[PDB]
Order: sequence, then structure tokens, then C-alpha cells
Amino acid sequence: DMNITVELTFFEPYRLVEWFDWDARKKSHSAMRGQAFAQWTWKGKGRTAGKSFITGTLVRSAVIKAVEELLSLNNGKWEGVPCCNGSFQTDESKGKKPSFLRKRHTLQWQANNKNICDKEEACPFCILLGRFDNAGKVHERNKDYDIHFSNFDLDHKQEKNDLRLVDIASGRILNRVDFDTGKAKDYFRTWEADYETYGTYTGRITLRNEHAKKLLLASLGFVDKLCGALCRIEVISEDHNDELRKQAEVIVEAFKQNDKLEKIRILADAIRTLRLHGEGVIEKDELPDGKEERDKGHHLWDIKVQGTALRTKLKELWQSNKDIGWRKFTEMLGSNLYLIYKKETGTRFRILGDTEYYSKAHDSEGSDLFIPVTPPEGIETKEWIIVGRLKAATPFYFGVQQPSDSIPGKESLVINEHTSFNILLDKENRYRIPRSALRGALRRDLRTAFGSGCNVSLGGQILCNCKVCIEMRRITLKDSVSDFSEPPEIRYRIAKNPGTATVEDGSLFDIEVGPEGLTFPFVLRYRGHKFPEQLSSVIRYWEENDGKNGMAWLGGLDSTGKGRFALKDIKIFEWDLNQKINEYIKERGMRGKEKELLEMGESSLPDGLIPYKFFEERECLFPYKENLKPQWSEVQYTIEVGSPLLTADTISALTEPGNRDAIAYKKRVYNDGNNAIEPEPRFAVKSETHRGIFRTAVGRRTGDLGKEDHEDCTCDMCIIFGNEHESSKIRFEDLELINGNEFEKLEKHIDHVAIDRFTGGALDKAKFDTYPLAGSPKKPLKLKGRFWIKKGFSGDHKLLITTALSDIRDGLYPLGSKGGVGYGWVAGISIDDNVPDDFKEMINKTEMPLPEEVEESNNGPINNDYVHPGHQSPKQDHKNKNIYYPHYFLDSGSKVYREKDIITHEEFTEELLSGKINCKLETLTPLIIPDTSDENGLKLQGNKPGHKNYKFFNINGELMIPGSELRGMLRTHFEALTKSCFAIFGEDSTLSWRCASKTLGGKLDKALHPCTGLSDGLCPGCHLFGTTDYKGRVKFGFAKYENGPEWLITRGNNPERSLTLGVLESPRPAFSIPDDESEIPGRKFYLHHNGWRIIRQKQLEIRETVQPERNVTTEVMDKGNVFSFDVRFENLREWELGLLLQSLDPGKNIAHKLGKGKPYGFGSVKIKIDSLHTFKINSNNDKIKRVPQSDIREYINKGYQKLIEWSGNNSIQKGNVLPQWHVIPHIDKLYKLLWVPFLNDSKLEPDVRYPVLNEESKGYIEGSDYTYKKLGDKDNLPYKTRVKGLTTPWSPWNPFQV
Amino acid sequence: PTREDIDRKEAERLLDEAFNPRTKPVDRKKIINSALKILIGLYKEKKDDLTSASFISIARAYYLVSITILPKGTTIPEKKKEALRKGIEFIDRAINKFNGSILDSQRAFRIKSVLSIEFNRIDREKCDNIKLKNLLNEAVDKGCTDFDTYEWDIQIAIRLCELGVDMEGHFDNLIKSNKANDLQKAKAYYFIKKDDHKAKEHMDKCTASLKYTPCSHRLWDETVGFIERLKGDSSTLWRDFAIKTYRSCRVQEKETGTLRLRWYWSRHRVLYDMAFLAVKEQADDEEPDVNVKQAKIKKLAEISDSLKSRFSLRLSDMEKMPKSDDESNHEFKKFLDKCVTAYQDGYVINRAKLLELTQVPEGWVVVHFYLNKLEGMGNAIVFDKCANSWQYKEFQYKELFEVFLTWQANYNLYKENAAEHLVTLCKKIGETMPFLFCDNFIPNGKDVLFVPHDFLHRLPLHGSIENKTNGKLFLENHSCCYLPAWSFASEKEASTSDEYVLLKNFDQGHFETLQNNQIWGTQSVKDGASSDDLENIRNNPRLLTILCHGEANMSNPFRSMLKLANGGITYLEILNSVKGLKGSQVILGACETDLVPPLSDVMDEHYSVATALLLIGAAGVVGTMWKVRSNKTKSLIEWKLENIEYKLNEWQKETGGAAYKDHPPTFYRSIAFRSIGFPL
RNA sequence: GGACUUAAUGUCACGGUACCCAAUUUUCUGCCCCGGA
Ligand SMILES: [Zn+2]
Ligand SMILES: [Zn+2]
Ligand SMILES: [Zn+2]
Ligand SMILES: [Zn+2]
Repeated sequence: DMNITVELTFFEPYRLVEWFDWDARKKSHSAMRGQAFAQWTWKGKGRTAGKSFITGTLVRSAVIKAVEELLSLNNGKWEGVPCCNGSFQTDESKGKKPSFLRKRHTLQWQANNKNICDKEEACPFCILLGRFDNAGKVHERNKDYDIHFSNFDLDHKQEKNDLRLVDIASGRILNRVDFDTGKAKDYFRTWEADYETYGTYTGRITLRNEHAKKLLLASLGFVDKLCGALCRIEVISEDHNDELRKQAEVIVEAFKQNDKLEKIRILADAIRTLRLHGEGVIEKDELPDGKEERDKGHHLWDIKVQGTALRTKLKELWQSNKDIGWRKFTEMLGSNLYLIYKKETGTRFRILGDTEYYSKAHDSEGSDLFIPVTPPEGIETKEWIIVGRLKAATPFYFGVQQPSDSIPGKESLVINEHTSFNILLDKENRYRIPRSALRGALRRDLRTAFGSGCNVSLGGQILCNCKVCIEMRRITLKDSVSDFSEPPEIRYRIAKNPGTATVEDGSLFDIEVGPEGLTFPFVLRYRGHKFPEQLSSVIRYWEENDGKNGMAWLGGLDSTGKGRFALKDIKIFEWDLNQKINEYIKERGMRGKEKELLEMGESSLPDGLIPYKFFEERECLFPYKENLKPQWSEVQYTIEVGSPLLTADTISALTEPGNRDAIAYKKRVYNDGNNAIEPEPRFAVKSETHRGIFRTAVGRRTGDLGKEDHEDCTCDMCIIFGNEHESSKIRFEDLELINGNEFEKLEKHIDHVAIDRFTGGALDKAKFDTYPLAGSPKKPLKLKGRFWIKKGFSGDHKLLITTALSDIRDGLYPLGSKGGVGYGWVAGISIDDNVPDDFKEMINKTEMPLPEEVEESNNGPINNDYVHPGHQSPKQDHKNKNIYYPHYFLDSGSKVYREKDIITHEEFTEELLSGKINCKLETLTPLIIPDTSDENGLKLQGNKPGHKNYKFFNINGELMIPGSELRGMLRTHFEALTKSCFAIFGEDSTLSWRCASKTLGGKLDKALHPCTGLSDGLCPGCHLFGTTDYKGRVKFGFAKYENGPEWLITRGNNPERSLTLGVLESPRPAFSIPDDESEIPGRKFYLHHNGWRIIRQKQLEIRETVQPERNVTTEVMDKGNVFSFDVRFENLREWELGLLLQSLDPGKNIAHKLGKGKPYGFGSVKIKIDSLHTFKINSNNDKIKRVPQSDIREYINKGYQKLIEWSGNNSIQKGNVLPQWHVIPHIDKLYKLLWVPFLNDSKLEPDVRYPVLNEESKGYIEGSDYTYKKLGDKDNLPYKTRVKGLTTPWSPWNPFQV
Repeated sequence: PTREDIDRKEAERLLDEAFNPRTKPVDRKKIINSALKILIGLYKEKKDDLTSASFISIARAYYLVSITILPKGTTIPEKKKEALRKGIEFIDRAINKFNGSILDSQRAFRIKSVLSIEFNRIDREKCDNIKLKNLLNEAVDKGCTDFDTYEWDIQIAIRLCELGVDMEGHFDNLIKSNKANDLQKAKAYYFIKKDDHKAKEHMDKCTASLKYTPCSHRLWDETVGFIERLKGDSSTLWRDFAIKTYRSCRVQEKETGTLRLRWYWSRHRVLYDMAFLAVKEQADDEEPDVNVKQAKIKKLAEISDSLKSRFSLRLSDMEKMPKSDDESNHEFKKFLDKCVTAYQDGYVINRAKLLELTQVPEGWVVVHFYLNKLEGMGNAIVFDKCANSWQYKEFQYKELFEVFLTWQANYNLYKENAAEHLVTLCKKIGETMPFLFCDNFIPNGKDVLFVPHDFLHRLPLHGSIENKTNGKLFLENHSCCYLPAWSFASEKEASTSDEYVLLKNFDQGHFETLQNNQIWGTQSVKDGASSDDLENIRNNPRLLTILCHGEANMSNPFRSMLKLANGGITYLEILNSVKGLKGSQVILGACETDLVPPLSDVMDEHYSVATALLLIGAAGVVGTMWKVRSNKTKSLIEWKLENIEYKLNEWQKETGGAAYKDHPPTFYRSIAFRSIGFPL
């Protein structure tokens, strides 16, 4: 009669449940599901405190299981004392059934006994069972037991027996995933307890018969698991979160007062992102500020809150709290803002919710069976251990739910869904891989390796006998936690509108991912008679070595390439459980000490443990060669980009101190060696854009993108890319820059602005800048990526994928943003030499068929032959006597034609046209294209402070012309030709002479205002070039230098290729609308002349004491240079293409104006068309073809017919009419402004300049009397005559109206 | 106001269009979805100031939603219960509101009563009987008795009269109602006036009309439930209603779905059990004439064979049917769409050649097996051709199943070393069925044909041991043949050639002396045979032997396959492709334990590939019941090659088929062979 | 020491992967003359 004291310690998170009596337990479902967990009871009424009291019946069950296993491993003997089989059956009559009934199998042997066990004598097995005692099914004395187990109580070490449930446990949700579809169902939830602080329990065991102590002591040491974790048995506040919620509500109300409710989500994300920057960003005032203005800006940090700005309010909040820390403060503020916004705002309509199904504790009558199993005599049992590491090759993600819905002890309806999706961590902020996910992945791989298996059933009256379950009932794993504790990153995703190719409103959602390069421990144990070969195949499949990737997919979001791991540093050992059982029991199976086994030398191993040498190789296993290896294929390729690339990041532009408008994307990479995050980021392209491009290409190819919904759809797009009913069959990864070290300066600064249509000057507060990567035609960018394809694809889906690849290779889908002005154009693609041979064969054969170039029958210069009569005023004056005016106005309207039946982007219409145009660009006068980024590009500001000086635009040292200027120059001409609205117009401005009636926008006609909605219609200019709510159908690219004589070298003083210009200031409108009753005259155009020759010789006495710093200096290109650029179009009607071709080259004697210095005569250019290709997306996929002029002339004729039809007069008939453009009045007036009077040697050199001031100007000569005090007064020139003169072409201004 | 009214009118137009039985199930879902979207859009704004009509429409829409969800896995889904609960919760606040009208409350009580009736039908714990009775009485008190224009009040009245509430005052109006059908009138005549003549008269018409309705209809379930309720009261008319319903179902089932298909409603086992029990009870009565007793015992076997003729697969397996050229395009799609349309129709409107059992050759005896789950007893019907007589007997099977489970559990762990449980299983078979060794039941020296049932398909009935000191085996006196169902027998004349074909596909050459014999034909693929070569036999050979592995599908028997040097050949592919095996003996080495999945219950109906071979003209298949070594198979192949007309039982007798007392492994290795098929 | 807190000839919960579907992008030429009191 001796009493022993035992202790139980855990090494993993265990599970907990609430306590109910035996009768009351039947009402609940979680209580019946968790009968093998730890228990929890409340201490008080409406309380949050309690205790944990693991019972003695569970310990007795585990101990007797261990006793049975030990007796079976020795043929029913222990230390030479034989034992019988026992008893595990009770009759329904003459008694009552016990509380828990058995369902698994029972191990049996040969009894080899002479005496039947009875009350007077018994074997140790029957003594350990409570078989022949005075104690039965009803507890009476607590002294009648020959062996007794008590409850085990948690060791509250410090104090405060009032222990809260929220301080020990936490809630989590687990689900069950269908093998075939890949989608889960019928989830369930549980509780998990902290094993580092609360992991020890203490109890007592009483034995009153010394005949079974030797077996009981070994059985206590042979127990491995309890309550869902590995174990060992040894014989001895409101103020914070509430106040932050009040502050968040105040901030939200202040934002709502100004109608800015949509910025709350952006503010929440930006505040959460501050956890990676430290408190110095808010203490030292490092947040970015406005670009030019500091008040009335477009920023968000300068929005008034209760009379103060937002940055200051955040500073005071941080100074007020200062206790929880920086990370917790930022996280909680962001969470409160997000929750308030989500509740306030109240698409993807859902009718029903999700289902929570618990495995029912099945009960029946007459359904209990006893199934004994007797292992053979002489067989041996072993035990194998595997140790290694798991390395992340991609950013990973393990999903959890919102922390406000996982509080233990706590929780008409409409369905609302979250869009935040945090990641799983532990209490010390370290990344975690749970046991359940790893077990699920292992089961999924074993079923694939076997070739068959079962869908898991939860009733379970008879346990399954399939191939997978038999091996799964012998495997034990362990939990894994890393050594890294830094905050994660957030990734954004959106959805596009297939009809207008714009962002759908209200589709933003984000997620948190972990870094790539982290490592985790790995432990696996197998106990049996033979080591299986399917498990060896799985282990070799999960391992990487010398030209092999790791193929372990864990977690979620496998479609976008998240969560692929690899296994390394593998060692395998072996226990012998027949001859070395005592050493196994003494060492406790080395549980909790596997970390020391990974680094242990072979000469320090404990007795009984030896290395394993018969582990098979990769090529000797029949599985993994017909079941696992051909599961997924790999395609890898490189992309060449010869233009600036900008994939914008929207939160970094708000948190970084660089004060920049648009920057590129980059990510963080963890370095295993030296154990730190690398100190430099890596630029890349996200896998979601990579996936979306393919999806859109295939959808437009097949026509599935124009459907309404895909609820129960089975189209090609839904089969290849999946839907909400089945997972995808293709997985994408990132595209990474690989040649970024070759560039001296990887990023470039570029500026843009919008030009008004009436005044001709730049628009106020409309300038913006970007920071793209510096790509150039002779120095492109290299990006490398890959994707995976599942086996079983049909013969048509492969062709669709290859067609999408070919379409991407041909430059039909630019990467990033701003693709309509030349950003992110693809120049080529190279395929790796390890991809399947049939893929390359299809790429080569199914390549877009070779066009047959015509044998120069009509393949010369496409010349538009049309001569304009010109103006008679300068033709009759061959002695150059008259003086003209630098600009005039064009008046038409007011009748704008709008169309409500716009053309969509979601399909290739068969009767519409798509193709590409190539053209050149000659120059007729010197051209200036400044590089604004450097205000001191010539190094002349040191001697002359304040003197701005630039140089010609270039990338990496190559002269180029940006595509924005070409697009704007063409768009202005197209608007003027077809009588469209004023796209860019200064709305609110007032006039004063030497108060007026209205503003400038009020005097403009209502029909000329810019188009603002798709419901009213679109004018031809907005319908072709696009608007805010509609994407344009034309794209322009950059132009590169080809040849030409030289710069404009002139023999002066400072760099010979420069030229100091004159003054250039402030277009003023109160000269064409003099007295409060006149409408605006219209669009402004400049003339063609050679007034730049006068300034080249007036230099030097231009520099000397005339302008201190008002003027600038820049590099000037000469005349005779040639450039080349491209134009793209799609889904254009024939008259639109005809008009585009006509306005791109109006014929002979007509040219364009471009660049800086137009009123002085700089920038006269002439464009000629070189070729024209067209494709059509039909069933046979017709190839690229080169059109003749027999079609070009018809296109131009159709455009002319459309123009004369819009003319409105039926007197001018429609048919096959030779195009004479000077018949239409407004076109006749337009083509006179663009007339070049010196194209051929017919000099007729005019004289154009602005009038000088009154009498004492610098460059005024006595005589002509061409000053502003004469033609500026209503005595020699009436206002109406003035307006008529300035709204008319030549017939000059010098005498007057000659 | 007007906006709410206009939106409500549009929603009601959509709902009324969806209530039309002329619509298809595909468009009904979309229409209901649009209506629910409109109602939820209205509610999200006018949450509290909403009228009762909108709530009534929402409840009606959710009631409609609950109908379109079909079971997938033999269990009632949770989405149906969730939709019903949401509809009830939506109508509860409209009931609780203080409007004060009459028609509003009447319609709300109607919809709540029907929702609660459905919810109680599919779930009893969440909605008890007393609650339903109280709700129905309260709804009746409000005046929901317009039997002339609506059917839901008729349903309420029938449900009330099922519970025992008296309805004498409305009986004349209920009978006068035109919309009522024959089952409702029979229930009214039975439960109210305790009258039986009119009940029989209308029940006969209902059973006759059931002959043309697919089994997806709820009328079948209602009729079987009514028969069960009549039986539970110790009534008299059930013993004829069950027989009439069985006849109607047997006539209806012959619709030729891939020649063998079934829908699996939840019943169709209780109905057959009740019909079998009724026929047995009316046969046990004493009559001087023996012809009536012979006819009744014959009808017992007829019912057994009608039940065992086909198997049923679940809806989720029917949606994932692999595609083919002829049968898949037409028959599967037609059957599935017809079943779905029949299922959704009852919730909107209320309106070769089979051989004879006695055509056996002289000298044969046929034994039929039936496992009656209702009464928990087994059965065995025997027909003797030489005397033209019928007999039957009963036994208990609740311990043979436990012994079988022990044998299976030990075998799946220690294949050859579990031979000590096979002897126990055979002795238990011999003890449980003592009539196998009786001269009055089975005359000695005659051939015996076995037609087993659910879990008896896997018992080695030919290796029984008599319950005495040194009893003999069953195979030492008789010769045995097996057949999954009597309908699989067919006439056959052996106009066969004398060509022997071999097919083999193994990882290693376990058979080396074989494939070197000079008796094989000219179209053997002795190494690396593929599935395309099995379809190229056209001369109707004499003996075809295929050596390969097996692969079982645990859910769909059509996807079971043989592992050849290709993607494989499946159960459906053999039926669709192979056409040149008429009259040829087939020897298989596929160890049936790999062709069919293990069992975790009393009943299973998983057909093997031997049935597929028998359905395309093969005369017999020989294989092993469990896994043995290659030497035994090689010896069997040589012994069959030496001559082909020898009997298997002599071979099993002379090669240690009776050494279970001395060397159990020899018994284990020797009794694993059996022959499937019936020679004519 | 006892209780909150077990029942004893019978506990496969290591019997269940929080999984599935969405392109941070559409529109804009770094252009330029007449008055201040
Ligand atoms: Zn004993
Ligand atoms: Zn299984
Ligand atoms: Zn689709
Ligand atoms: Zn417009």
C-alpha cells in the first residue's frame, strides 16, 4: 500500500473543451466531439475564470493501451511472468454497460496459463485491470480499489487562482477539403492552449498489490500522446481599445463631413503599413507633403480633423499612448478604422451561408463488435525517425479569421463578407505551420501515390480498411515554429470591367503573406514491420537535390503561386523494439529533443539507435515514376522589354518620404546564410497580373468574357481557370528582373502636362511625374518567370494556351500602366530548352503565318498626292514686304454629333479592323525637346545663378521623342478636323480690362463642353481617343533617332550645340474678347516660317544685359533628321481608319508643329506612312497581310463620304467622288494654317513676329509703326475689325487687311 | 410607397413566372435569384418600415429556393434546412407585426404552415409534432379552409387528420374539392369515417396511376409512408397495397437506362421487405391445395430476383459520368434530366430476353438467398427440377458477420498468416446453415447453383465444414457455380473455334515457363499488352487469359479498371468496345479483393468486371477470391491447358483441398478458386 | 488533507488542409505677349 506522485508535461499546443455532466453532455455537439480533451469549468456566475482538471479515466485508458502494446511486443510475457488475454466484453443483462464503448481492434496472443484467473490469484494484467475487486460501476468508498487514478490539476505556479480563459486558450477553425473539386465544406472549430506557460499537470496513483508495479512503471514510460499533443510522464486594456475606437469614430466623422468617405480604407491600410518604419516617421515628421501647394492640396495627410491636420492628430495619439508599443498601436488603429468603414458602407450577392458540421458521436443498439487481431510469432517491430528542414521558395500564406470573431467563450440575417484576411501567427509573433495542414497535405499526396483511396467519413461505426487509412494510422508529426518575428507584407488585387477595360468600383481586397527563404523544422515517425515505398516516393518527391525542384504545396492560394516548399538535410534513424526496449523506455523515445538529434554526431547516439542505410533512390521507386512525377509540368521563359516599365505601388507612394507621385513595386527576400533580411529590395512583376493577362487573352479569343455570369458554367474559360465550384488547373509565379546591375541609373524621372485648347498654354495644377524603370530599344530589360500545367489537358486547350503566348509575344498586351503612350511594350520572348518538346513544336508551327511580301509592285512610299491652293496674299508679294501675325483662331460649330452605341472591348468583331502602322518623321526647322528632369544639365548656373538650362530628351544616351507629345499633337488635329468638343479647357477664370459678366466657362457654348458621361454619348474625338470612363482604341509609341546631319553647331562662346532663346511668357486671353459681349474665337494654331534665323545672329546682345535669367539655354537639333515610331489600333470602322490615315498625312505642302518655340518658327515636322498591316481573328486565324493602295484609297474615300454626309447638305451628292478637301469650308480654313510656303524652291519667304511695345522698345525701328499703342486702341481699329483680323488667316496685319 | 409597390409587383411577376411548371430547372434558379436580389435590395433600405407583403414574398422565395436543392450523399443536406429556417425567421416578424388585416394574416399563416410542414418532414428534432399541431390548429382558427381554390389548405387538413385532430365538419367540402387527388381522398376516407371500401377504391386508382410516374416523384414516398403507417396499426389492407405497389414499381422500372439503372430514393428497400413479408405471411396460411403454396414460394424468389437485378448510384456520381460516343450522349443525359424534372414537378402543381425460373437443365438445383433487414432474418429458397417443388428456410446472420469482419481485418494485415481465421469462418458458415448438409433440402450428388445476397457474395460457400467431429467439405459431394442474379443467365450455343489467346502486362516476368508454350495463338501480345489489343479479337476464340493488376473505385463501379500498358480499360469501356468474345471461356488473375472495395456495412451491390464480361457474351470467368502466389495460378493454367472440359472441384479435391486439420496454409491456398457463370 | 472535478472488465478524434473564383488601373503635348499706374 504505497502512493506514487506523477507529473505530465506537454511539448505541443493541446486542446480544451467545456465540462458537462454525463447526462447533460448529450445536448451539446462540441462536448460530445471533445470527450478526449482537457476539461474546463467555471468559477462563479457570469464569470471569465475557471480551472482545468484532466480526469483519471483518460489516463487509465492510455495506460492500459500501453500495457497491451508492451505485452503484445513480447508474446504475452514481462520479466518471465506470463499473462492471459484479459476481458473486454460485458453482458447487457446482469449488469450495465460502461460509459465509453470501444470501437478499434484488440491485440491478442496465446495465453499459455495453467490457472484461470480468479479472486485468489491473478496475473499482473488482471491486477492492473479493476477486474477482481470490491469496486464496481458505482463509486462508494475510494478504499475498495486495488488501483486508483485521480484527477490531474494544472500547476498555477505564481498566484491568482482566478485564471481567465482568454489568457490560456484561443479559437481556430478547421475544415475538410474535397479531393476531386479542391473546395472545402462543413468546417468546425476548437480551442488550443498555451504549452509554454501552462503545460504541467500533477496527480496521484495508488496501488495496493506489489505484483504489478514493474509493469505499471514501464507502461507509464511507454505513453507517447495525450489530448492531441506529445507528452512525457515522470515519477517524482479596455481603456486602450475603447479610446482608440472613439478616436477612430471621430476621424471617420471628420472625413465624412467633407464627402471623402472612400479614403478611409486607404488610410487604414497606410496606417497599418507604418509598422515597418518605426516611430521616427511620426516623431521626426518624415511623412510626404504636397508637390507644389501646401494648402488646398489633393493629399490625405493634410485633411482637417477637429480644426487640426491629420499628421498632428496622429502625433498626439502616439504621444498619448506610448505604452503598448508601435506595432500594436498601428495594428489596432488600422483594424478599428477598417471595421468602422465596413460597418458603415454596408455586387457579389449571396443567398445562403456556410455549414458547420460536427462528426456525430454515433450511437445504436446491438451494433458493438469485438474484433481481435493476432500478429504472427517471430515477426519484428521497428521505429523510424526523419529529421530535416522546410524551406520556402515562394511567399506563403496560412489563413485565419478575424480576431474579433475568435474570442473563446463567445461567438432576417443578410450575408456580409470580410476583405482583410490576416495570417496565422503565435503569441510571440513567429510564423507557424500547424500539424493539421501538414497532415492533410501528406494524406493528399499519399492518395495520389497509391492511385486510389476513400473520402473521409465521420460517422465511423467500423473503421476503414483502405490502403491510405492503414498507413495513416501509423504516422505521427509535430508542430513547427520559425525563428523570425518581423511584420508581414500586404498584396493588393483588383478586377477589371470586360466591357470598358476600366477598374470596377468596389473590388479592392488584400491579404498578408510571409517572406521567401525562411526555414522550419521537420519531424516524422513511423512504427510498423516494413517501411513502405509509397512514403519513400512522397519523401523523394518533396525533396530538392542537384537539378530538382521541391514540390510540397502547403496552405492556400496555390493558383497564384503561394506556398511551395522544399525539404533538405534529411537523416533517417531506426529503433529496435525487440532487443532494445529498455533503452527506448529510458530515453522516452527522445521526445522533445529532436533538435539535438539533427545536429548530433554519429558518435554520440544513444544505445539502441542506429542509422538507416537502405533508403531507396529516386529512379528505383516504381511510384513517383508513373504517379507523381508527371502530375505537373513546367514552362519557363524570358521577356524582353525595350521601353520604360511602371507597375505602380499605391501605398509606398503614401508612406515613403521621397515625395513622388508614382513609383515601382519591389519585395523583401530573406537570406538563410547570415540569418537576416537582405538590405536591398528586388523589382518584379506580380503573379496576379501575369494570370489576368492570360485569362483576358483566352476569354477574348473564345468569346467567353462577354457572358453574364458563371454560376454553373462549363465554358472553356471556366474549365481552364476554374470558378467558385472547382480549383484552377494552371498556376502562375512572378516575373523577376535579372539584369538590373548593368544600369548606371535604374530609375528615370519623367514629367507630363495637359495643354489647353483655346489659350494654347499649359493648364494650372495639372502636372504629374512618374518613376519608371529605364528601358531603351538598344538596352532592354530582362524578366524571368514560369507557370505549371496539370496533366490531362485536351488537344484544344494547349493550342489556346500557345495562342495566348504568341499574342503576348506579338505586343498585343502591354505590361503595367500607361500603355497608350509607349510604356511597357514587349519586344520578344525566348523559351527555355527544358520545356516539353511538343510545346516548342506548337510554338514554332502555330506561329502566326508568314505574310507574302509583294515583289515591290506597290510597296514603295505611300505618298498622298494633294496640292492645296494656299493663300493669295503672300503669293503676289514676292519682295517680302508684308508682316504677318504668329497665330490665328479657327471657328466652327456649334453642332457636335454624339453616339450612344459605343463599341466594347470584350471581343474581336469580324467586320471591324485591327492592325499596325509604321511611319517616319522628317524635320523642316530646328527641333527642341527638353529634358526637364535636370534644371542644370549644361552646368552654366554656377556663373549665372538662376539661369535654367536643359538638354535634349534621351534614355541611356539615346535620343528619343516621347509618345505623349505625338498622341497630343495628333489628337488636337483630329478634334479640329471632325468638329469635336474641347477636351482640355480652363473652366473658371474671370476677365478685367485696364468686373465682367461671367467666367470663361460660362461664355462657352453648352455643346462644346467636354463629354462627362457614357449615358449622353461620345463625340468622335472622345469615342476614338478615350475618356476617363472609356478606354481609347489607339496606342502610340516612342520615336528613336535614325540618321541626320548633326546638331545645330554655331560658332559662339559657350557650348556650340546650344542656343540661348528669347522670352516666352503667359498667353493672355483678354485681347480676342475685348468688351464683355464676345464669345471665344476657338482653337489656336501657329504658322510656318523661318524666324529662327533672326535669333541665331541676335544672340550675343541677346545675352548681354538684355535678359538676366528670364530666358533659358538648351540643345537644338538641326533640320534633315529622321525618326521612326509605331501606331496600334483595334476594332475600328473603315471611315475611322480612313480619317486616321488622312490626318496622319494630309498630302503635300502640309506639315505639323511640335516642341517648344512654335511662335519663333521652331519645330516643323512632316510625317509619311511606310507600311500598313492588318489581321482578322476568325476561325482559321488569318495571318498578317499587307494592304495595297487600292484599299487605302477606298478607305480615304469612305472617310470623305462620311465627312460630306455630316456636312448636312443633300445638294452635294454621295458616291465615288474624287477627294478635293478644299470644298468643305472649315477644312479649307484648317489646311491654310498648316500650309508650308517654302516646301520647294519657291522661296516666298514671309515675315512674322509680334508687335513691339509703344515707342521705346529695344527692337523697334522708325517707320512701319507696328506698335501696340496704334493697333490696340478703338480709334484706328474697331473691336469687330480686330476680331475679324485675328480670326482669319493671311492678308496681313501691317498696314491692315490688304 | 410607389417605388416599393412597383418593385414588389416586379418581384411577384418573376415569382409567378417561376411557379409555372412549363419552365425548366435551369432558368428557375436564375429567376428566383433575381427576385431575391430585388427583395434584399428593397429590405437593405426599408429594414424597419417594410410592409408585410414584402416579407411574405421573401418567405415564398425562400420556400421556392429550398425545393431546387437535391441530395447528393444519401443524407439530407444542410442548405435545405438553412433555407427553411431563414424563411421561417423572415415570416415570423411579419406575423409579429401589428397590421391588423385579415387576408395578410391568412396568407402568412398559409406560408408558415407549409414551410413548417416541409421542415418537420425533413427534420424532426428541430420541429416537434406538438409544435406543428399547435401551429396548424392556430392557422385553421384564422380561416384557412378554402378547399375550392387552393391546395395548401388541403395539405394542412390532411396533415392534421394524420395527427388525429377530428375534421368531420369539413369532410364534405374536402371530398367535393376538384383539386384533391386519390391518395388524399383515401386518407380522408380512412382516418375520418373509419371507412375502408372507398379507401380501397381510391387507393387502387392511385396505385394504377403510379405506373407512369418516375420514382423521383414525392408520390412514391407518400404512398410508401402511408403503407407503413397502415401496417403499424395492425390493419388489413396493407398486405394488398404492398403487392400492388410492388407490381407498379416492377412495371415502371423497365425503362432501359444503360440496360441497368436506378435512381435510389431513400425507400425502395422497406417496400420490398414489406412485400416479401406479406407474401410469406399469406403463404404460411393453411390451404388444402399445394399449388397456391408453390406459386407463393415462386413469387418470393421472383421478388428477390427483381430486387437483385440492378444497382443504384448517387447523384454526385451521376454528374461526374465519364463521356463516351453513343450511350453517354443520349441515355445518361435523358435519364438524369427526366429524373430532375420529375423531382421538381410535384412541388408546384397537385394533379437479350429474360429466362424463366424453371428453365434449368436436368440434374441441377438452384438456391436463392434473401437478407430481410426489416425482420432481421435470412432466407433460402431452393428449386428442384427433378421433382418440381419449392422450399424455403430461415436462419440468423448476426454473428457470421462479426466472424467475417474479424477475418477481413486480420487478412488486410497478414495475408497468408491469417489462415487460422478462414477455418473459423468456414466452420461458422457450416454451423449457421445446417440445411446445406441435409438430404431433404438438397439431394446429394447433384449440381448446385448459388445466387447470393448482400454480404454473402464474399463468403466461400463451397468450402463449408459440417458441424460434427470430422465433417466433410461441401465441394467433396457437389459442384458449385455462382451468379450475381438469375437475370444474367442466357441461352448459348458453342460454335467456337480452337484458338488460345494470351494477354499479359506485368512489371516483371513472374511467368517464364508460360509464354514459351507452343499452344498459344497468332494474336498474342505476351509482353506489354495494351487496351487497344483486347478490342482486336474478332474470331471468337476458345480460351482467353489476361494477366494484369487491379484497381477498384470505392464509389462508382463503372470506373473500376484493369491495369494494362495504357490508360487502362474500365467497366464501361468493355461494354462499349469489346464485341469479339462470344462463347469463349475467360481466365482472370485479378484477385477480386483488388477489383472491389472493402465493405463497412451489411449491404453492398458493387458489380465486378466479371459481370461486364458476362454481359458481352462470355460463357464463364475463373478467378481467385483473395490473393495467392503465382505458382498456384500457373498450375491451374497448365491443368486447364491440358484439357478444357474438366471440372474444378476434382482439381481442388486432389490437391489438398481437405487438409485444414493438418496444414491450414494448403487449405487457404487451395480453396481460393471459384467459377462464375451458368452453362446452358 | 478534502471540494470545485472522474468512474473502472471497453475512448481509431494524429477520423477532418480555412479551402475555392478577381490585371492597381482609364483620360491629359513641360507648352507660352500685351500691359501694369
Ligand atoms: Zn489474467
Ligand atoms: Zn480509408
Ligand atoms: Zn464560364
Ligand atoms: Zn468629347
